[PDB]
Amino acid sequence: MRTELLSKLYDDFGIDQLPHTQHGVTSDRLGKLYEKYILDIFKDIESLKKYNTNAFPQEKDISSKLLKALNLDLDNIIDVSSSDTDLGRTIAGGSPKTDATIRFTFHNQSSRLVPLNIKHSSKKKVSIAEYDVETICTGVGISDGELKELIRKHQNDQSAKLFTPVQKQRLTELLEPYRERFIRWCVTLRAEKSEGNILHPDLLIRFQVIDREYVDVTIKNIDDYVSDRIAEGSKARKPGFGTGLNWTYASGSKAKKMQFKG
DNA sequence: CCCCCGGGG
DNA sequence: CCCCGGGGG
Ligand code: NA
Repeated sequence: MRTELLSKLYDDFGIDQLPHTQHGVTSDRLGKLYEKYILDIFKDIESLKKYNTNAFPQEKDISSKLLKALNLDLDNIIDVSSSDTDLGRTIAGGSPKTDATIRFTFHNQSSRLVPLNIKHSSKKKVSIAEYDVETICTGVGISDGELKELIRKHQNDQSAKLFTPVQKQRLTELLEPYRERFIRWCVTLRAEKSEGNILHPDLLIRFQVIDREYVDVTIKNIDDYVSDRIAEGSKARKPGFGTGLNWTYASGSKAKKMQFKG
């Protein structure tokens, strides 16, 4: 529903003035728009108290899902602020995956910083990142060997179409011990758990947007996202070689490079 | 040219 | 899963 707030944002971003054939600009605009949607809902304590009410059913659903993923009670929040994240630096694996942050201040003056990764998509799965095999292995803790080479084969072929049924089962088998680290590193750039560190997102916010309009939102903390992917990857088909991520290729550069959707 | 944000069938 | 595109820096 184009609520009062969303109606305002769609107007500020000139969405309705964009020809329908301008898909590229539309996607880019919608992306920035939905990041801003979160920033405004959590702009200040006044906004948060306002939106977490039955007077704004949609923003209440969004704000409640965010607090729920953090196991935080609205009544314990004394102050809130938010902002776009632009550090202008890179770390092991590239630019940090943090799109924005929300800081909550509690009664005893303590606070919690919540780095966020925000995306919009018409699908359940969307590109989360692209990396070279060596970068992944370095971040996940995989050394030279059969595992690294099978991953490299996937990168070079740009799919698993040339793997023999055996090789596919073999990759899945060797990756099993690294499943969690692989997933966590792919979406946060850190293999081990992180919390409140601006360089690594703590929550993954996914807005489902179809035909330019809001449909729903899903907000998961990293632990839950990993559990979900692990469960998905454990099924008979062993999606993503057990990782639950969809392995494919990045078309952006000359070099063979991997892309992961999740 | 590379990287990030996306999608079709 | 496999095959790909728009656009900014
Ligand atoms: Na941002």
